[PDB]
Amino acid sequence: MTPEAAYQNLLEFQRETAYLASLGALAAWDQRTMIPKKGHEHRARQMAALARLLHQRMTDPRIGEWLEKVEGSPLVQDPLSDAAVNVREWRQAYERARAIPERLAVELAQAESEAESFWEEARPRDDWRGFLPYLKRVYALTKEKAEVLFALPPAPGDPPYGELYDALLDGYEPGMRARELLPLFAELKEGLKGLLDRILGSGKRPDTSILHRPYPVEAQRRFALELLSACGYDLEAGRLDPTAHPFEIAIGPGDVRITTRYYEDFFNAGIFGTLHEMGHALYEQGLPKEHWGTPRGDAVSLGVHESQSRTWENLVGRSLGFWERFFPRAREVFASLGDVSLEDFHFAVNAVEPSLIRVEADEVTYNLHILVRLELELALFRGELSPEDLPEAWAEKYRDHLGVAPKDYKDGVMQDVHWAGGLFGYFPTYTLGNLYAAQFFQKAEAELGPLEPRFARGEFQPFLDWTRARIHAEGSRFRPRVLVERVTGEAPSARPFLAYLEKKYAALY
Amino acid sequence: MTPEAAYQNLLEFQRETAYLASLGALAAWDQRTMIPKKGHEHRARQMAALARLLHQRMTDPRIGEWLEKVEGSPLVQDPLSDAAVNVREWRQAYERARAIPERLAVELAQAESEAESFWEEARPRDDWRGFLPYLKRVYALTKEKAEVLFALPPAPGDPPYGELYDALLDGYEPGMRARELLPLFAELKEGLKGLLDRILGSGKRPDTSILHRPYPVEAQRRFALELLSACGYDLEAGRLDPTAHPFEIAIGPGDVRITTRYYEDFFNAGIFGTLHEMGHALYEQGLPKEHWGTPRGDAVSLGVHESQSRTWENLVGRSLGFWERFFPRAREVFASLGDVSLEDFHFAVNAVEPSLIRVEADEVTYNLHILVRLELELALFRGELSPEDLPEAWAEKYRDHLGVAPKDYKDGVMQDVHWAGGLFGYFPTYTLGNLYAAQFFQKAEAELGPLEPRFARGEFQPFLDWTRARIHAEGSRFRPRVLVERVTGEAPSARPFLAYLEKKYAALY
Repeated sequence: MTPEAAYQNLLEFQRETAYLASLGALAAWDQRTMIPKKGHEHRARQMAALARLLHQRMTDPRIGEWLEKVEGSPLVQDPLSDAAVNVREWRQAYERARAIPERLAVELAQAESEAESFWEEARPRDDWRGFLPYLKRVYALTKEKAEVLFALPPAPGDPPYGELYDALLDGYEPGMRARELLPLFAELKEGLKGLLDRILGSGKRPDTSILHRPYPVEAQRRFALELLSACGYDLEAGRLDPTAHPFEIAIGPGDVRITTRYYEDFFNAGIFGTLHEMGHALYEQGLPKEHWGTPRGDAVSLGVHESQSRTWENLVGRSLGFWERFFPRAREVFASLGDVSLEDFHFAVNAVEPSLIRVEADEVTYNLHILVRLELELALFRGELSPEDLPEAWAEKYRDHLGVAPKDYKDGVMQDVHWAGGLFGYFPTYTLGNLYAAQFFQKAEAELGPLEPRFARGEFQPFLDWTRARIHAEGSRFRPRVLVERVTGEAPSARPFLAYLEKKYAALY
Repeated sequence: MTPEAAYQNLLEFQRETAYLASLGALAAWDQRTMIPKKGHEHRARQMAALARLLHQRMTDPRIGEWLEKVEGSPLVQDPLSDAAVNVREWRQAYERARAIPERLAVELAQAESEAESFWEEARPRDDWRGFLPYLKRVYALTKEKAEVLFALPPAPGDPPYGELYDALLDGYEPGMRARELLPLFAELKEGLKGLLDRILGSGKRPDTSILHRPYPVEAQRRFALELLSACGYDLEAGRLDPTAHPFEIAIGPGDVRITTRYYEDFFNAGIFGTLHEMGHALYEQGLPKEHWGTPRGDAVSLGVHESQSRTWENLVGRSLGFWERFFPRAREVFASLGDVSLEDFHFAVNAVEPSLIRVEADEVTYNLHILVRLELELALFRGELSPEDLPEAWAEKYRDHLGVAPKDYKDGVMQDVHWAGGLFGYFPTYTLGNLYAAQFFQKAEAELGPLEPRFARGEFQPFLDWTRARIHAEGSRFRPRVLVERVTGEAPSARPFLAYLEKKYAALY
């Protein structure tokens, strides 16, 4: 067959798999939003049937046959062309999938699912003892998956693996290596320590009490919907619904949904939860629709995805400019803000404090939470730490990095579900998101001029369009590291982030 | 390979397909309820992607190999066994799937998707000239499907096909033929004609104006939810959502959903729409969960399904006892009813009047609407009527059967989406439903004693449990006609229904 014919069959086959996965995405969305209480068991079974189908498709030998027919042909001479990008990414995903033995894939998936299930009820019981076995099983299998992927060559163009852990990192942040991460965190950790010194020793203290007053949930929903359309989220191609844990899911072109958790006596959850998810949504809604279902039209990495969510949640959402625009409106919507000034409110929503729970941590201490997890993970995969000693290491790490230590498993080593889910080499992407968010922003202001005054006028479209043309439109055409460098002109760094934190908090504390 | 092993592989493979198909059900539910405005084009492509996959599974030659091993074996010696039931039905579905060319199924699915889309826009418009081309395509492809299935022997034990049309009827009502339908309709036509006359010459007149007063939609929802739980609908295994066209869909065990459509100025639609879909849902919630994804656990036919919906909407929902029980509540929820008596309200929701719109038709005239469609469909497939001459035939048919005819297309041949969706040989099942409902209800009262008093007390579980044990639990163990006879002891007849109507309206009018 001709290369064009092989490419088309590969294109059709691969998009068919994506359409099929998107039905799973809809089911996943439904499960966290509308599914009836007694429909969970059936849902799990639907997902498992789908998972088996998708796994079969992702390892179908024909993929390799067609690829070989296209690779090396004139269709992909230009590595930047849509065809070469798709073929290159398809080959890598194909190789990664086939590298993992059947039983390994089956065991790992089952272990994660079971660990997650037991964890859901174990954490509230502070039952580490009962949970450990499930965790070790997931860990042992993950280490095995990593050893297999580590013995194999990286993706063409990517740097060699420096250690087995890089094989896991690579899966979530294509091309990232521990030797590149470590120095970024070193810079970040030092800067955050210097800043926390100033803040903790400051006489100024925000009045967070204002954020815990009454905020009618139906009102929060209305306010959220207004901020959503104001920022540029297309409600004709998405929707906002309440859920236990906020998330964003893209079903397909013209259908990207977001959710948030509202608390009647906590303003932040519902509102910033919305802006956070909206950031992910804007990225998905910005991807080239004509390329949906192919690598060219896919988001490039978790780090870049998190840079878009943090950008709108924090760089935009907690900025003074943003609130000069929306604070008066919030004053009209929420009675609890009657005797509150813009200054007090803006200070309160940016309150800093070392705490125990990562998901609730403020901008400044947040990444210290990630550093803890990263160091623990490295020690694990380097054979320096045992799963049995996680609790002790965790408490000591927290005390050392945040100045506060857990008093139980519940709010300590058992707070996140990630490890139960087999998500190792995942946590660092959150930090990468914050660092990239600031780098992109610095470049955006240099080309568009200060954004604050525009936000103050409700002018978010110029900035949004910018992220579309420079980031969203590119899909997975470039490795995340290369994308950051092409847009900002500099390789990833922690400085723009630190510079951003310093300015904003120097003014607050 | 022993016959047991064959049956085991078949069961597992067929249920897997069931699970995958249920993802499509969730997509169809979402498409009519939560989908964003711009997500429709993607959803249609998702449906087509799933269809391609399912077709492959449904025609997998392994199904034939396994079926041959099990047929004639000890596993199916007992015709009423779970195994025999499933094997019999799987062979029939397998032969059907293989008979219909993949290209016809695809083209037909596309012709319907397009015909429906253009329709819902061409109906509000009196555009029949624009819709006709789309209808003719769907019709042409539907006739081809009929011809393919018609050239094949019917399912074993079923009577032979008497004409092309029966091949279509069989798909919705396994075993039903125009042969048995006509005598039922002639009977029905004779009975309805006379009752409508008595009602017209009647000096009693219902105050329908009451139903057109204001009825806050939120109050309507809260009221609907009360009726649902009070009747036995498990809201923890389902949900109620607004939609453009009320329907019900079973996602899986523990997840059966319904929808309705409220009109601020019209009581009936939202309330009786809810009860109607509930009857469908009660059936699904009553099917044997252990046999889900298996013929043995599937609903038997649209007629039996519709008998359940009309049972709760009318037989229960529009009865005197039902309202003696809930009118006081209604009186309390809606101010418009503040000055209304139970007798007047009950008379109102049972008002009879020949009209043009089928879905708005009353108990007595409703089936005449179905008669018109059947005669037309028979004329079309018998080659005695051309789709271009449907408007004229529609008018004539209506005047003769109902005494009133459409003056346009909007409220004429274009009122139902059915023909655009390719639902031919479907309408007759609505009448079987009303007939079966009357027959089922009769046996029920005989064995349970007068139900009016129980309904008056809100005691519906006994009647519901009866339907579960006698109808829902059987799944598709028996052909629909046999199911009716085994439960009621009588063959399908229009007399129990006519007896029901004559007794009810002789009292009202």
